[PDB]
Amino acid sequence: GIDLRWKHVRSSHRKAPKSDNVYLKLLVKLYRFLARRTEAPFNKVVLRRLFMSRINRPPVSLSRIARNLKNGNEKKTVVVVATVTDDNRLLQVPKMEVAALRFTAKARARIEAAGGRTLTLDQLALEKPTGANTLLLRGPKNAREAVKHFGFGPHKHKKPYVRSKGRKFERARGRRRSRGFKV
Amino acid sequence: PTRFSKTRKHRGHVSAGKGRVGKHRKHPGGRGMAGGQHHHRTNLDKYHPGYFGKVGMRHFHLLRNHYWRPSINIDKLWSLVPSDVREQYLSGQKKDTAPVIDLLSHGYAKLLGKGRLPEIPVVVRARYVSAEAERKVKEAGGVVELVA
Amino acid sequence: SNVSADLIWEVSRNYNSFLVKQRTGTFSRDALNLTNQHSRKHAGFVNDKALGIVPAEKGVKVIAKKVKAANKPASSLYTVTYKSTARKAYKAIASQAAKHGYRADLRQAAVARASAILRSQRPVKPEPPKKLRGAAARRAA
Amino acid sequence: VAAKKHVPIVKKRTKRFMRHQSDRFKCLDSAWRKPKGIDNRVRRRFKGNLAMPSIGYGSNKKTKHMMPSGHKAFLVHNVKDVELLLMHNRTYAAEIAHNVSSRKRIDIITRAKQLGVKVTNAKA
Amino acid sequence: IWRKWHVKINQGQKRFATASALAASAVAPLLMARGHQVSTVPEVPLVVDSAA
RNA sequence: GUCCCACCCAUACCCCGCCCUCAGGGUAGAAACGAUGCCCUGAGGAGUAGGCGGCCGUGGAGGUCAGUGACGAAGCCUAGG
RNA sequence: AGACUAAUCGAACCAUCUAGUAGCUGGUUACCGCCGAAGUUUCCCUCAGGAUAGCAGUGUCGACCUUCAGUUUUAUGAGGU
RNA sequence: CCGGGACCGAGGACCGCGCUCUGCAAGGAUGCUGGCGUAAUGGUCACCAGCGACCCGUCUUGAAACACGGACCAAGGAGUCAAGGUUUUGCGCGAGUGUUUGGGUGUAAAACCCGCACGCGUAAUGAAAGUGAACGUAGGUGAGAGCUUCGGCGCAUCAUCGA
RNA sequence: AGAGACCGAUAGCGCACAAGUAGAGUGAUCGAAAGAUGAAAAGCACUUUGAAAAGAGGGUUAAAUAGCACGUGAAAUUGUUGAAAGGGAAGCGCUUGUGACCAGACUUGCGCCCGGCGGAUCAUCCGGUGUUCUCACCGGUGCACUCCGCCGGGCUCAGGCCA
Ligand SMILES: [Mg+2]
Ligand SMILES: [Mg+2]
Ligand SMILES: [Mg+2]
Ligand SMILES: [Mg+2]
Ligand SMILES: [Mg+2]
Ligand SMILES: [Mg+2]
Ligand SMILES: [Mg+2]
Ligand SMILES: [Mg+2]
Ligand SMILES: [Mg+2]
Ligand SMILES: [Mg+2]
Ligand SMILES: [Mg+2]
Ligand SMILES: [Mg+2]
Ligand SMILES: [Mg+2]
Ligand SMILES: [Mg+2]
Ligand SMILES: [Mg+2]
Ligand SMILES: [Mg+2]
Ligand SMILES: [Mg+2]
Ligand SMILES: [Mg+2]
Ligand SMILES: [Mg+2]
Ligand SMILES: [Mg+2]
Ligand SMILES: [Mg+2]
Ligand SMILES: [Mg+2]
Ligand SMILES: [Mg+2]
Ligand SMILES: [Mg+2]
Ligand SMILES: [Mg+2]
Ligand SMILES: [Mg+2]
Ligand SMILES: [Mg+2]
Ligand SMILES: [Mg+2]
Ligand SMILES: [Mg+2]
Ligand SMILES: [Mg+2]
Ligand SMILES: [Mg+2]
Ligand SMILES: [Mg+2]
Ligand SMILES: [Mg+2]
Ligand SMILES: [Mg+2]
Ligand SMILES: [Mg+2]
Ligand SMILES: [Mg+2]
Ligand SMILES: [Mg+2]
Ligand SMILES: [Mg+2]
Ligand SMILES: [Mg+2]
Ligand SMILES: [Mg+2]
Ligand SMILES: [Mg+2]
Ligand SMILES: [Mg+2]
Ligand SMILES: [Mg+2]
Ligand SMILES: [Mg+2]
Ligand SMILES: [Mg+2]
Ligand SMILES: [Mg+2]
Ligand SMILES: [Mg+2]
Ligand SMILES: [Mg+2]
Ligand SMILES: [Mg+2]
Ligand SMILES: [Mg+2]
Ligand SMILES: [Mg+2]
Ligand SMILES: [Mg+2]
Ligand SMILES: [Mg+2]
Ligand SMILES: [Mg+2]
Ligand SMILES: [Mg+2]
Ligand SMILES: [Mg+2]
Ligand SMILES: [Mg+2]
Repeated sequence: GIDLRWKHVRSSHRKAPKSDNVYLKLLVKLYRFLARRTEAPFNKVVLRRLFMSRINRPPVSLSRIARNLKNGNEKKTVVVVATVTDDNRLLQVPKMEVAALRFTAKARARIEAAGGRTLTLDQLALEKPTGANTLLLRGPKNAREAVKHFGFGPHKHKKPYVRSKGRKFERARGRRRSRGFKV
Repeated sequence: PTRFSKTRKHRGHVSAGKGRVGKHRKHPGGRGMAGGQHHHRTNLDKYHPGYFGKVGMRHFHLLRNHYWRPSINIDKLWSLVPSDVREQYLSGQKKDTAPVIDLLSHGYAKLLGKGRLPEIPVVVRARYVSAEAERKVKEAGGVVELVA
Repeated sequence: SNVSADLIWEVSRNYNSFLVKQRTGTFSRDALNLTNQHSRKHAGFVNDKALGIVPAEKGVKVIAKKVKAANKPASSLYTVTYKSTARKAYKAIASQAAKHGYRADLRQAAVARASAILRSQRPVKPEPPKKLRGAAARRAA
Repeated sequence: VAAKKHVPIVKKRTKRFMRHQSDRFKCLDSAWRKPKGIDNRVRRRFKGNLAMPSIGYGSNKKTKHMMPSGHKAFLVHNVKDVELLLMHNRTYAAEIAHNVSSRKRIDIITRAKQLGVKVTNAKA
Repeated sequence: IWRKWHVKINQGQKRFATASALAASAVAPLLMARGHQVSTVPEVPLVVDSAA
């Protein structure tokens, strides 16, 4: 006997991409070498963020970039390992340079229209191997329809599963004291 | 594809993953929504609060065409004009000419106001218009007139 | 560009027409593949620079890949026939593979294959007749 | 020819792990099957009964898949296949498929004698 | 007879795949690696001067 | 009934060899690699109901081995390997 | 006499609805590897049955914050065996 | 500090730590010698001998049971399919997305092309008539990966106070 | 009339065959089993034994190990021949012994020197061609002490099994 609580316990984080993209395999080899043989934590962070799934890589917008391009950050490099989407609300787009996994056609058009330049993760590794003068960004993880249904219960104010919406669907007993009780 | 399914990993194992004492019989507990008030009450009140009862007045022979009025906010108002002219207006080369946007031709009836508007006069033709949207259009130099 | 040797290796990494996979090991029946193994290092048809050795009627035949004419396969091979001497062919192949930085890591395999080909062209000695151990008593009658 | 020097080969087992109760009924083959009975004595590892196959019987990586001579088997079908063993004559040995004709069998043997590849089944 | 025989796939992915196939049709090593015999062709994008 | 010496053996403890699982490191101005590879170090291995992963076979379809065959394909028997 | 009505009668025989329903008996097909339980809370014309909470597996993400503990010590409260 | 006996030999150019320092017992066995080169060593099968070993499947707190099914062999033999939901993995586009009801064309049940509407999403709340999302650089406070001119700026997310 | 990622004689319609047939029930109705010699019957003339059926010879064929019980002919069960065990069961696991049978490895390789023999040019040089543009090839020149094979002798090294 040895008196252990856990044995042969596995890891909790991904160690290899589930996608079979060949170009993504090349990028993973490149950043695995950079992260192994570079002191910058930026390489380890980007390498891990390359592992993430689509629901763990939400899109970021031009408006969200312009939000973080203030208070002295107009000259830094924005790094987003995700898709980048144009925003219809923003009428004037400032001048910036962006390195992202992929861009939408209209977002790319407006970036090159304003006088910017669109990079690629390989060009980013070629120009700034250590990630100097950069800021990383993420999208809103919890801004998903499925998250509103999570953990439903009494006194939690979540969203229920209904096939339609109307006065005949739910409400009634348990939602007003006029019919029994409330939640 | 049947080559990848869990029923093949159960070959050689008696009871096929359904248990020995509980033998996966035909229909234990009833069919469908049976027992809503008797033995499935805990599920139907922890989840789906509001299944039973009547609320509100009833309507005979509802025609949904009487209640058709899609709406568009004001921050997307400039998105209706084409890109080539929009960039000209935003850049500021006209200084003497204003566009008149017709919401009905694009399929909208009421103009709500949520965001901000640049200081360029416009004219909007809508079936309905909000009070705050009217105020913002007035402070932007424009005017809105009902068209029916 | 969008295509490179690494990409071609990625595409043909799992399965290709030259692969012969079965139990106890995997091999490759490729003309430009030395040692007949399946690996990125020895895959001639994907790398930009590669070597190949084929036995001739009397001596060795050496083929190499010309990087300048990749898109022209009819004239992208440097061929030469060695039929003078074993040592002279050894020196010529070694210099051809390790003097101008053209796959210097394949020098040992390139020379070794030529050695095996020359070893396989000599006349064969006659194998001695087999003996019997337990059937000798039966054959005594 | 002889193969390269290697560590001695140990088998760790020679018996065949026969199936329980296959020596009393003719409807059961001798291929091993895992018993799923609730009160099987073999499944419960009672003393004095048949053993069960485990991952602890595996062989060393150096001597895995190699016959007692020292080579590794390779199935061939014609004279073009045996030429793949040009660089491997101290590690691999050829074996002709059972459906090859006598003419192609003697062609394979003739080529293999020049290349020095050992043939396990040639006396035919 | 009412099992799902045919399938529906996006036209964008169909067009992506046929463009990928055209792009992969200009690489000679893939031509050899697919079992073709192209050891005696001058140019891998073969073009004929409208003789047919 | 009490005390004191020597001696026998478990799948228990100590040392060594081998198997698998888990965990931590090294490998490109590439003389380079089934990079899903190789090398170094440490710990662990019982199990019904049940959960997950990897692999072996059977009938058909596409591609490929320019695959085997009436000088004998498939099938069957065989205290022969 | 609940007797007889083609060896069938306390409601004949033949085909269909019909693969009638069953909280109840019986069975449920190759291999290896890793993890690994419960007969207990609440409600039900409920007690040979279900939902609900609990125990378990798999897929993860953010830290690696340094965080925690079926444990000891010191200071200070309650109890009616 | 001197004897006697047993089991084992993993690794495969040098690198390191040391000593009694022309060298060594110091990061894992080498040297000399004998017989035989075949049934000798080794493997399969049958039998005698020493020790061990109750019949499978199943319900059950408990089965070798005086609990049930099983005389023997060959072939057949049991979680499938459709519609509608839900979470997770891969892929395309992205504030938009979906060609195939239909039309054009065709080497013809294949492939390719075409367009008005329409479905879901972009705005909610009330039984209903109805109304309808910026005081602030789209707010303040405590933690936060990362970056930095070293002062600070602070994604995602958690908590809290406000609009 | 044209087709299939459909089934392949216990399957597929109940029926691949004189199948809604044979057969059962007074009747309404119920309802099977059963494909394959060989390319061509060339389906064994004749002799002999026998009451007959049959047998042995002898014939056709590539084959009668295809003979109208006819392609291939497995298991349950049975006969003969060969080997072995048995004092109220048999079967099985670990480890030797006896008897029967058997797969591997081994039979040398490498290098050097000396002599014999046959050779045919080695280095060098210049002309042309290709190329990784500096290395290669081809055309001629060499001249015994170069190179290249064969044989005999010697030497060193390593190579099977048990100790
Ligand atoms: Mg009321
Ligand atoms: Mg189980
Ligand atoms: Mg059961
Ligand atoms: Mg159940
Ligand atoms: Mg074995
Ligand atoms: Mg039990
Ligand atoms: Mg590792
Ligand atoms: Mg242990
Ligand atoms: Mg286990
Ligand atoms: Mg198959
Ligand atoms: Mg089938
Ligand atoms: Mg052929
Ligand atoms: Mg055969
Ligand atoms: Mg009575
Ligand atoms: Mg009667
Ligand atoms: Mg009655
Ligand atoms: Mg009836
Ligand atoms: Mg049924
Ligand atoms: Mg465990
Ligand atoms: Mg009640
Ligand atoms: Mg109960
Ligand atoms: Mg029961
Ligand atoms: Mg008291
Ligand atoms: Mg009391
Ligand atoms: Mg008391
Ligand atoms: Mg010893
Ligand atoms: Mg000796
Ligand atoms: Mg013996
Ligand atoms: Mg006993
Ligand atoms: Mg009981
Ligand atoms: Mg039992
Ligand atoms: Mg009893
Ligand atoms: Mg019973
Ligand atoms: Mg019985
Ligand atoms: Mg069967
Ligand atoms: Mg579905
Ligand atoms: Mg639409
Ligand atoms: Mg920090
Ligand atoms: Mg501040
Ligand atoms: Mg039939
Ligand atoms: Mg039959
Ligand atoms: Mg039938
Ligand atoms: Mg027949
Ligand atoms: Mg006769
Ligand atoms: Mg007669
Ligand atoms: Mg025959
Ligand atoms: Mg026959
Ligand atoms: Mg018969
Ligand atoms: Mg027959
Ligand atoms: Mg028999
Ligand atoms: Mg016996
Ligand atoms: Mg007994
Ligand atoms: Mg001489
Ligand atoms: Mg001459
Ligand atoms: Mg000359
Ligand atoms: Mg010359
Ligand atoms: Mg001369």
